[PDB]
Amino acid sequence: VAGTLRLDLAAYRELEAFAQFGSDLDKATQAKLARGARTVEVLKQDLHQPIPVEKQVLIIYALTRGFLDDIPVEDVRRFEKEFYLFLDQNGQHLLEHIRTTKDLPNEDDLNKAIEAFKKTFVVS
Amino acid sequence: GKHVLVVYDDLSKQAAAYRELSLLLRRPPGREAYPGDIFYLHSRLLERAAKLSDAKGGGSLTALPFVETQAGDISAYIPTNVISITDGQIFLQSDLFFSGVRPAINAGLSVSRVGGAAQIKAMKKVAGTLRLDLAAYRELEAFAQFGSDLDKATQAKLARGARTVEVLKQDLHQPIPVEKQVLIIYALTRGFLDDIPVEDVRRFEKEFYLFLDQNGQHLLEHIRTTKDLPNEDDLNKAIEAFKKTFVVS
Amino acid sequence: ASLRDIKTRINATKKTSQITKAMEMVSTSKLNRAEQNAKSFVPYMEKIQEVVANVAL
Amino acid sequence: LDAKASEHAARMTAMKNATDNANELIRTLTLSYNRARQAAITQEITEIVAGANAL
Amino acid sequence: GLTMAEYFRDEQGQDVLLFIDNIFRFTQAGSEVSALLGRMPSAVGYQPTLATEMGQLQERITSTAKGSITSIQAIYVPADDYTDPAPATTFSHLDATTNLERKLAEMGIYPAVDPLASTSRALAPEIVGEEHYQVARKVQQTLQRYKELQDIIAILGMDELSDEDKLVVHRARRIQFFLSQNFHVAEQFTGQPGSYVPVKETVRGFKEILEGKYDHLPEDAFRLVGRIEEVVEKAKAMGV
Amino acid sequence: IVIGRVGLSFFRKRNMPVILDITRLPDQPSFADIKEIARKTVGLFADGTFDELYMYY
Repeated sequence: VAGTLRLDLAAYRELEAFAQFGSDLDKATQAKLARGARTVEVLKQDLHQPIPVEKQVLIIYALTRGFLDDIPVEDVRRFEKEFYLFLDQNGQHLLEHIRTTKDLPNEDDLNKAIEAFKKTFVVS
Repeated sequence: GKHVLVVYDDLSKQAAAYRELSLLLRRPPGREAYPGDIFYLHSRLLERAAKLSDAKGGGSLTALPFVETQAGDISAYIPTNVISITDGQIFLQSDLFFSGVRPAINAGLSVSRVGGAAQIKAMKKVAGTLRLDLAAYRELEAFAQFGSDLDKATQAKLARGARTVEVLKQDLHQPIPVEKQVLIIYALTRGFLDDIPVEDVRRFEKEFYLFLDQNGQHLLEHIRTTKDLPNEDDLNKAIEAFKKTFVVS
Repeated sequence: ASLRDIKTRINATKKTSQITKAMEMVSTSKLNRAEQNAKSFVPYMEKIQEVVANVAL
Repeated sequence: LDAKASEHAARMTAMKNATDNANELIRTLTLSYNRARQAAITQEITEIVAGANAL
Repeated sequence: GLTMAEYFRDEQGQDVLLFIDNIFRFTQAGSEVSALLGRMPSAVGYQPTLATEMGQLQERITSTAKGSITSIQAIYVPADDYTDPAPATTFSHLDATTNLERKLAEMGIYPAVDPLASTSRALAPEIVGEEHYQVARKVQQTLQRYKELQDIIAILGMDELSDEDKLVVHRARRIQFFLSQNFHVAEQFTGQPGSYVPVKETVRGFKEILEGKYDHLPEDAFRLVGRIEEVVEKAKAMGV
Repeated sequence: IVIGRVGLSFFRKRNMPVILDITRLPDQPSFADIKEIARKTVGLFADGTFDELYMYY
């Protein structure tokens, strides 16, 4: 997932001048800016709050696969925190699979978990 | 118990001579080959100007050191050292000099740390409005030359600011008495110069000085005797009387 | 000049360059769309020109 | 319609000319900056060595 | 002076206010005597023992179990160059830092404290409170965002901007002017007596400004006011 | 008759009379954008107020 994250951040670091210009609809650059803003919001972290790698992988997967697109930028950190709280409650099998095999879990099961959490999440 | 004024015409030349003699005495060099105590030299020189207490006789000594810069680089070693010592500085700029502003005091950068305490009542009263009127005009155009649009109040800021620049101009070897200075600055800051054109402000000032010399002697006497402003109404009427007979062109 | 002054000038010029590049990239697309609008206008102008040239005489 | 097309084309051309001028100015200023940096380093090291060997 | 203060710190267990004037002069004199003492020069003409002397002086000004010494020190920055060795070395010893800017000074804003460069390790949610932390961070973010818009405005004018950054700049000007204050010792300079503002009212006023309760007030009414009622009083006195 | 703010400001800086004007327009105007101004311009010739019309662009 790191390669896709790097590409998404590199696309957004340029075109920063285009924030004000072309505020109207555009087919490509609007999506790049929207993805980059959420990537920047995801990469933020609080002081003395280390995160396990099995949760880092899952949140980066959720960001890169497009599950954060329909969520406002202001709600991204709350979404991440509530997703972490949801993970150790329900996706214990996914977390254990990641911890034991050092590999991504099954794609369909991960997708089902993500939409199941998104149904519960409340957009503000 | 007397009062003295002392002018040091180039402390940069003094520092260069000190560096020369120090290098000839084989003392190790510092920054730009200057000796280590180059700051101490000027601090020792300039700390001897003071205003003595009443117990010491009440005498005073005033110092006006000069420093010459290279292409306006006030960040150099000697200019920085001297700036850090004195109680203020006056910046003269070639850009202002060639644009017609003579003398070329840069009002945005010139500062006096003894401000107000070194002025009479009338000067303190009028310079407060003068400073704001100049600062607003300068900061209006500092951001941009024109801007997207200008208000009628902004046009007024730009007209009276230009008139202040016209008033502050002066020629060589013609000092003006403090009472005439306060009277002309009053006439400006109270809005009597709005109708007078920018190209006629200076001639207005000269003929105004002549008018006060001929007729407004009592106001000058009151100012020079009480150090405070005369009656508002009498001064307003005198300014209006002069403006009645002044000829626009 | 001094190093700090030159560095500040470089930074300001770089910001100006980026702003102008963005404006140019926007204007190119706007011109491309205006050309299509002008193309779309053509047939109505043609028909009205023909009908006027006929009737007005 | 011609007026709008001309306006957009004129904006495009003026902006690209401005960008080219800015790039040329950046190049020249960078050259000046490098020269000043080299001169500063040389002067500093020369002064340090002179002070060191003056002892 | 430090020796006089340490007696009150240790032998009596008092709380001592140690006001030290320009630290830079101590280092400057140390460098002045260095060449005659026979020592080799350093990078910018300073003495080789700059950091050692600085630390030996500064480490004695500390709070212990017997008592606490709090020290406020003015530090000269030569020619506004913050990379100078003496100010650069002084940073390691400080808990809170206040930076003064000539740009703010010339614009007419006093105390001219830089709102972004100034730092303090006491600005934490568990130290000052979550509301205070939120207000401070929001003010800093608003000012930083406004600083960015100035580059665009200087070329394209204000009209080209949208209607949310319009509000951003319109409130950032108010915040920047409200950060000013009239001092008691500035009365000799301005003729206006100073004011004392408690931190609770400071936070309340800044939060209200951020929420837009006084958005209709004129911009110039916020200069040198103090409390949040005083800007309303000034606006009343000068029209709105 | 002026279209756009720049020409309006240029003429108002001098002392030339302006009868009608429109300032803010879409970058891609549609058929009904300047219908009123065009109709009024035609009407000013219709009621004999004008002798002839010249357009510059």
